[PDB]
Amino acid sequence: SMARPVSIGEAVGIVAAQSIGEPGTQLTMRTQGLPRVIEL
Amino acid sequence: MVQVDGGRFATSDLNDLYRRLINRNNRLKKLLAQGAPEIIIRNEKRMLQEAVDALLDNGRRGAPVTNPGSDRPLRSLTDILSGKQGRFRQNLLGKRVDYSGRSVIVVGPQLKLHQCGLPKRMALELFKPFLLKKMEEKGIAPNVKAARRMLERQRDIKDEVWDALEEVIHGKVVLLNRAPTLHRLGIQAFQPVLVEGQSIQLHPLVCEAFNADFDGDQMAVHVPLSSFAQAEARIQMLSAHNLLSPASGEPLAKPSRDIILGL
Amino acid sequence: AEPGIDKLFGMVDSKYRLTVVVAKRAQQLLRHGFKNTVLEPEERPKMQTLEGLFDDPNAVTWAMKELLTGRLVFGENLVPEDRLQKEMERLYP
Amino acid sequence: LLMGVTKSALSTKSWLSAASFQNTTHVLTEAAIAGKKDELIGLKENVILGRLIPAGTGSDFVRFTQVVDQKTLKAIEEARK
Amino acid sequence: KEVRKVRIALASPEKIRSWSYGEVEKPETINYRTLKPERDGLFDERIFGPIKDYECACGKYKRQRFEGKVCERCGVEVTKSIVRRYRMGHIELATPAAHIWFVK
Amino acid sequence: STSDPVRQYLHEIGQ
Amino acid sequence: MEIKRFGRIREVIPLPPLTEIQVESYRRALQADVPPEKRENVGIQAAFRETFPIEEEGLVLDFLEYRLGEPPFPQDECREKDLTYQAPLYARLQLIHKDTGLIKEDEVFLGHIPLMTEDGSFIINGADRVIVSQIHRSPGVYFTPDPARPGRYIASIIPLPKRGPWIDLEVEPNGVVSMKVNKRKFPLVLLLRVLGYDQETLARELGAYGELVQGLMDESVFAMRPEEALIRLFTLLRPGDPPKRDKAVAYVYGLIADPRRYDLGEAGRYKAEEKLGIRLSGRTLARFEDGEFKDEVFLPTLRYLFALTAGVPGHEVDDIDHLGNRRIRTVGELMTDQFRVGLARLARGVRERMLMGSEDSLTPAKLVNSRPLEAAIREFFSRSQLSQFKDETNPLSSLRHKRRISALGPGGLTRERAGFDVRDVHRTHYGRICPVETPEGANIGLITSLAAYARVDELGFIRTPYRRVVGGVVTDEVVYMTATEEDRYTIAQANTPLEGNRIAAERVVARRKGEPVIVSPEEVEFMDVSPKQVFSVNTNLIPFLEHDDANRALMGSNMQTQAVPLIRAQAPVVMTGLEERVVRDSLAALYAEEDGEVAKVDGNRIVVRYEDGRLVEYPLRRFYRSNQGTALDQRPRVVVGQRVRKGDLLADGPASENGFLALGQNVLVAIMPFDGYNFEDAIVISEELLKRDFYTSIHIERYEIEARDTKLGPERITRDIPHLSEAALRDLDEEGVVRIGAEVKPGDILVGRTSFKGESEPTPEERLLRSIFGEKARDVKDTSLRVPPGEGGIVVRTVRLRRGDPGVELKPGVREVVRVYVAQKRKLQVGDKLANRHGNKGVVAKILPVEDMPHLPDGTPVDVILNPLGVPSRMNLGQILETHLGLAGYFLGQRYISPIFDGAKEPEIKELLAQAFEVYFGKRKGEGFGVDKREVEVLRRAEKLGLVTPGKTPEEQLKELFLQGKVVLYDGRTGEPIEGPIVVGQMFIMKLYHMVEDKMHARSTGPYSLITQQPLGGKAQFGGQRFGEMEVWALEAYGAAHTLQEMLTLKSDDIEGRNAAYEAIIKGEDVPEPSVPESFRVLVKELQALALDVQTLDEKDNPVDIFEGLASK
Amino acid sequence: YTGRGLSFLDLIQEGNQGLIRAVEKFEYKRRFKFSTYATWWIRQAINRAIADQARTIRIPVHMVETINKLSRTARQLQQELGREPTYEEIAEAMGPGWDAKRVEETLKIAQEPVSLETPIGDEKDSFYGDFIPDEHLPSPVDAATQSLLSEELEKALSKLSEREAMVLKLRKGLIDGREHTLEEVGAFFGVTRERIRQIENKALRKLKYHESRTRKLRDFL
DNA sequence: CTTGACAAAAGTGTTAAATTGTGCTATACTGGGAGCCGTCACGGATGC
DNA sequence: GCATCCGTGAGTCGAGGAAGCACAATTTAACACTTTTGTCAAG
Ligand SMILES: [Mg+2]
Ligand SMILES: [Zn+2]
Repeated sequence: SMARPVSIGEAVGIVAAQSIGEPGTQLTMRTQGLPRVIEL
Repeated sequence: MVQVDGGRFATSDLNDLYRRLINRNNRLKKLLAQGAPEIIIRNEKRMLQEAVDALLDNGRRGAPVTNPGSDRPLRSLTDILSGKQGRFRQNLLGKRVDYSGRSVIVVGPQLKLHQCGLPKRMALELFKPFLLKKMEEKGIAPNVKAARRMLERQRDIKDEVWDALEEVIHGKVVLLNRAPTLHRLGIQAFQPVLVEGQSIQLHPLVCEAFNADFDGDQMAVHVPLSSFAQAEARIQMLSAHNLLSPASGEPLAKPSRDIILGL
Repeated sequence: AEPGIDKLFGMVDSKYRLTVVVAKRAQQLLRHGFKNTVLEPEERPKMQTLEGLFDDPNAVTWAMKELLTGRLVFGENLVPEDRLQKEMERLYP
Repeated sequence: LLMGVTKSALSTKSWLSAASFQNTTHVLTEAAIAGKKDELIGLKENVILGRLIPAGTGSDFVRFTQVVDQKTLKAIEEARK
Repeated sequence: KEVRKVRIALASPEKIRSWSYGEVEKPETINYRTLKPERDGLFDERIFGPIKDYECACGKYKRQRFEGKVCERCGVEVTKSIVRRYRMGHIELATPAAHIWFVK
Repeated sequence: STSDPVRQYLHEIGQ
Repeated sequence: MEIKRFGRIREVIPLPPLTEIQVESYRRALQADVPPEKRENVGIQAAFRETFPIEEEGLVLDFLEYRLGEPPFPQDECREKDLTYQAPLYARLQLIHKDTGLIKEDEVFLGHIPLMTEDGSFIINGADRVIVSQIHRSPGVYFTPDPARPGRYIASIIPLPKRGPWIDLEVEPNGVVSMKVNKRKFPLVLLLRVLGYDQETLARELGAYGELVQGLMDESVFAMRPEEALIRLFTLLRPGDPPKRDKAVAYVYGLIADPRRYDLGEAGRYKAEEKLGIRLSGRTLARFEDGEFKDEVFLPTLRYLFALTAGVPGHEVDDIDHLGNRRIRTVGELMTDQFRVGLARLARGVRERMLMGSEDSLTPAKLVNSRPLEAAIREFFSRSQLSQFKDETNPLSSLRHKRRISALGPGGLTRERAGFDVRDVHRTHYGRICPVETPEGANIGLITSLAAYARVDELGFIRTPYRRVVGGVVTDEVVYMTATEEDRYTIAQANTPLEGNRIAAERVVARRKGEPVIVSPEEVEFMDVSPKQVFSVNTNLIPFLEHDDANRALMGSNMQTQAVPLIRAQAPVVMTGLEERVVRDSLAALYAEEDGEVAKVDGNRIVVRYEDGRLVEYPLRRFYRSNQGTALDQRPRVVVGQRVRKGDLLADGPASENGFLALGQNVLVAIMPFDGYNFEDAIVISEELLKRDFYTSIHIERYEIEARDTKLGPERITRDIPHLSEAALRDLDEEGVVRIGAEVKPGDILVGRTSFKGESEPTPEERLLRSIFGEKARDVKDTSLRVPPGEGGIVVRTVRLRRGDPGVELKPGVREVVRVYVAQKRKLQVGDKLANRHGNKGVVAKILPVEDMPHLPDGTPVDVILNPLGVPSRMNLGQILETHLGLAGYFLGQRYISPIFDGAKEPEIKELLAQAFEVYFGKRKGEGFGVDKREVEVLRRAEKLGLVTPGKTPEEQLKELFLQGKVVLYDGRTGEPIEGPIVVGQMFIMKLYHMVEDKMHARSTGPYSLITQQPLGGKAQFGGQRFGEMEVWALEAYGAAHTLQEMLTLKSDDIEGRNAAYEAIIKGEDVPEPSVPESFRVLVKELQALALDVQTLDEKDNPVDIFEGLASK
Repeated sequence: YTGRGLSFLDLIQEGNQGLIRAVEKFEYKRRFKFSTYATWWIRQAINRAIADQARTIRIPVHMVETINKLSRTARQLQQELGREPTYEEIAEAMGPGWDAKRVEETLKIAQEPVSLETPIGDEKDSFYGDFIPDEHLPSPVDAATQSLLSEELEKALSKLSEREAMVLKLRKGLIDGREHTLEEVGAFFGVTRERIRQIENKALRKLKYHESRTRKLRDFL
């Protein structure tokens, strides 16, 4: 978000979860799409 | 077991579950004092065990205990703590908060990236404790209690109350929130601009981060109170400070539909 | 954006240390009625009122401006907390 | 060993964070029998107790920073040395 | 001191009795006519505390001066009514009953 | 019936 | 303003009564007007005949007839007094002593049956309600393929809901056929042997298929007697009960043979005979007669299952979502089911009352306790999921609500247990269920609308009309047929060209079992009546629907139900033709019964002198508040002495203009970006709309307050409120209620009420204060009703109900109730939501002055500016086509009717635009004006954009633009033209029910919850905003630890923290540090209530008391 | 007896207690069979159990009998008038000592409490408890005005003498929390009852003069 | 500051209603009643 | 290995708020009286 080395004390775990799950609704659902991600 | 505004009594399901266990416990003591046959005692002990089970976890073993006259299961201790409506997820991981508002959002094209349009009547209620102090500081009201009476009636509000409100919010920011909050950009801090009307004005460049459009959407408003909360919001959560995406590092506040078309 | 936010972010190793410094300085300014400011009379933040220009009441605004000047010292274990408050009370009753 | 996100979260060392996820009866029953003690390491446990989360401005790395001006600093150093 | 850890463990019958301020012996909640808590019931003031601050059931003590006192006429402690959110009773079972969590 | 308290009681009194 | 109509399709039949699904179903159930002897065995008559006679086995209670009386109060009184509009139900019953042979008959009052109003709704406790029709699986015998094992099928026998168990017939891998009932499986041979079936019979009947019969010929039980088999079966079905023949037979008879417990239904019995090719005597799986069990449907069901497995040509599996297998339960059937349920409870008490107490001296009145019957009826109309608060925002809203079909409700699916199959559009939906009108969200596909021409038949199956085609010529004979019957024919399309009545096209587009095909005129057997029958009433109101993507048409039809009535509502410039019938069928307007003359016209009533001479006076509903708060009033449209024919309009209802549905205004629209105020669906409007009162609506709010009897004393409604000045009591009358006609703002008193203060010693500080000022404390306090924040208006009505009033059934302890009605006239403002019929919706973001709006060269400013960027992604081009026809209509002064899929086309729209240009530009030429310099600059750009032909004159090029729907538009701020021609036209836009006035809410502090002490939720409760889990994550991701801690403790449930925080702020100090939240303390006590020792420790593991020592003994 | 508030097994155990009582009192000399005499005790035990355990708020047995009789009378009148009887009709049918007011009070007595967990709406995510405010604990606004008043009263009491302030604070319960009397106040100070009354009155007059000259304490009233 | 009348202002003590708790009915009666029913994922545990 | 069973899980804000009587035992109410308390004028 700042294009600079991460600062100590950042909750990178929460950021990672929100980054992965935010585009979750854009994955096709109709082994592929969101079901593939969930299984992995 | 509370008395409602109409005089009627409302009680929780735990009282009914406690009464059943107490009634069965007392009856078992009477049967034991009478020297009742083993068949009767076994039935009473089996009922006492079931009554304890329903109190702790209703419906886990056997048919759920329901209040006579209805088929809705009684809410036991386990139901209170578990589930999406339990204590954890409903009352501990999230809460309802004071100093919060809500309204419809419209687009403010004249705003700066760090500004939002906050209705005056929303800001009057949101910043009421601060406004009362400023009203007393000025000659508008003699004390905080007199100032609060002035604001209770709409026709009692003078034109200097709006000048005082403009001073209260100077430099402060508010949090704008849109559900669902998919990522941390679903909450951003803006410096409010008191506006006439009843809808919140949102800067065009932040609509993509909020996933907001202007077809009827609504946002919530939150007021950080202390200096720490105001410092964090102004430094870390300010919209003008979060321009890149935390997920990919690409710009997230950038030209959009009409801006792209004109350029 | 906040004025001089880029410079402020460059003065600390962690962006959250800047918030702690700003938030603590703002509390100091409020607790002493802005009489302990390191800002000169012509540097004090101002707000435009109907009567006229008055000192900014926002202490977080004051702290950010003071931090940019470079006249403030921040760090860990600079002085004992109890002694710091005692001295600041004496200097600015 | 490889396990999914659901099983990895439920087998965490903090019962407060696991009990607030799912399988509350199972999490609480095993924690109580073992007498588990929660050290309040992650974010969910501190949120439940209303404590300052150990991240951001609440992290120990930046939480104890002090700010002081030149005049007071010289007085303290001068008034002591 | 500051809370740094939270521990969870089984409660023995001895510990459960140490928590309780009295045994709930009747299934009565309140009086249908006067609407006051019933003695020995699930809302007893002699167990869970007064319904209003510094005021016993019999109305003989009505000020904080008699703080930490127990009325001899009614047996209700003269203290804050907020203790009614924290004070627990107990039911003494005629026979033991298993905890369903450790069974099912 | 082990699951049904009523059926279990009736069986016992029928003995 | 002349109306021009488009289209070639000639509709042979008109739309059926739009509410007949409600009105006709309830008539059949009640049969209130049919003579008792002529009543058929349907409705509640069948319920009476099924439960009676009630025999003790020797007193017999017999039912002879029933009757319904006149309702105690009229519909208007029920609404005012919070009553239910119902009729008393009496049953004429006779008690017969089998021993003596003596008959006593008397009429017993059974209770009250709610009455359906003329429009098809109910008044329950003073509120209008609608019973939504339910779609469910039809009863019958079904054959589906086994998914686990390919090539194997399962036979399912399904009765009416809650009228018997589901039966499963399967061929196990061992070859033994297993029958599953109530989750218990057993061999069908045992039941088959119970029904008196021999080894030889099964060989003769089911032995011609292969080895399957060999799997059903186990002689271990065939030699067993039917009595022993029944005992053997009874042991399997219920293990443990003492096996006894009387108990064994009673269990089997009550399971598959008791008509009072198993009900295959009239539809299920019809479906079974159609599929199995048999004739069922009754509606039960088997008959018990002559002391023996007789098979009815088990053998025929097994025969089909075997032949289906064997592979005979004429047997096939069933599609369970096929609309010939799914039926509709209407209000009449849903009510009758609850009538039968409660009537069975009434019989149960009768049996348990006729075996105890004065056996000889018993009468029907003494035996019958109708409370169970009334309770079942009131429960259905009050707490049923299908009994819903009526939607009456406008006339269309209520019409749509009565034609809705719900798959949910008691006896239906679950909102989270429904798969894609139940939510999909089935091929049999064509002409029966609208494919577009459905709720987008979690209920998509679970709530649907009846198609316009569809009608539900006697058995509950939707049918649609088709035109009979014989020898290639379409006849006017219309046939209503179900999906099962429709599958047998080749059905052509309504747009098939006809030369009179003969199909002219050599190639005809048709359907065969839903599959489109191309056939010859001689292969066509039926024809569609019209394209309207494929869509619902809402969807049929969208012009140019074939040009709109279905995803937006779903929005377009749903938003028409949310439009608010306007004081200056207008019918759309472009209409589809259904606007008049919607108003006619909603019963909101007033029409002449027959030819006559208007005798008196007034704002309150109309008197008409009919030809027969009788005078009829029609009161007009004036400023009536609907369920949604919108004002509904009828405005007379006739003058004294005017002659009216039968069916002529007498007065418009809400949202109608001369009998046409008028859900909005017709405004001049420019499609262009405007300075970012059009951004992302936002709309820019002119101030001229507000000046002439377009989009102005009337809304009414009702406030109620009660004076109750209390232990401390009775609450009083009075003008003498303590500690109040004369300013705050200025508008209250002597009675203590606000005067009618006063304007009330937030914080104003509506009704003055004082309640006796509870006996409590005051605090010493307040006790000194009183001593200092010498004021004695009063015994009563202010508890009056005030205007909530953000509300107010004009007091139009006050209603006062007092105990003992005729028809006023107040709750015990309530002395009286006061209701105040406050009306307010709402103008369009920023944040209000506007929409058109094509799914384009947005909120007003900017209101411009008239001199800032873009204007035509003649000086006409546009009214609304719409962003073109909303069209390309949505693909709803019907709004562009509507705008083009609106531009032509604007200058020609005419309106248009273009039916969906048969209406205005671009060639016809362009010929209208050519005429409109002559009036639009020819007027200028006569006035003495040529071509503007600014138009010449635009025409130069246009030819570079390829919009106009080079080398033509400016007038010809201006006409070329006009035929494209584009004009040269000037900017009101600069006076310079927009650099490109703009699409300007006339569009019909609606003001929706979503208003920012009702949604803006703010709170600092207020009410808190009981247990958790957290703020309440909801604007009505003055509650705070929910800061859920996902919001907490966002603060955690930001690193805002202190911001997060405040919302968790200081602002939600830190009781000491929030008290100190408020005091600190009003003193000018910074908020203090938070403490432990009260929610965590509640959790600890709840974990202790589970016998768990939860202890908070310190760094050294020593206990830390978070209860302040208040719980440490 | 099912469907009247007690479950089937609860009715059986209560009946068993009557059966135990019947064996204690049954007399075989009378030649009556056991069931004829036992059926009285079994029914009596079950009925008394319903009257004592069927309601969350227990109503005495005699009051339960009155409620049952009133329901019977209304039901009979309702089936005879073809409508719901009014309290006047019910009171007339009940007999002497009954009026419309008593019929209404008895019906108000017989109202069972509603559950705090009853769902509202089609989706079960809202309950009655979510709409009931807590009115016991003081609100943040109420707490602040109490503390603001204490501060102002403390300042106003500063203008008084050293002993005059103590007298008012003792008599009005501003020190120990409970009001003291003239004699008790005199006991602390050793003055007679009459003098304490006059000195307090003068101080109260003093404070009244100060308030009039400032008007900084009238808003709190 | 007392010093004696005074008058409510309150409390103590019986008494009788009014309310509440409890025992008792003697022909013979002897094992309940309501679901019924369209989802799909996973572990994890047992029947072996 | 393997089916079959049970148990747990399935987005977020908002808006919708039916004995009857007898009798004994206990409690509540209404007197009665004395005993403080609060004023008074003095003195
Ligand atoms: Mg939107
Ligand atoms: Zn007491």
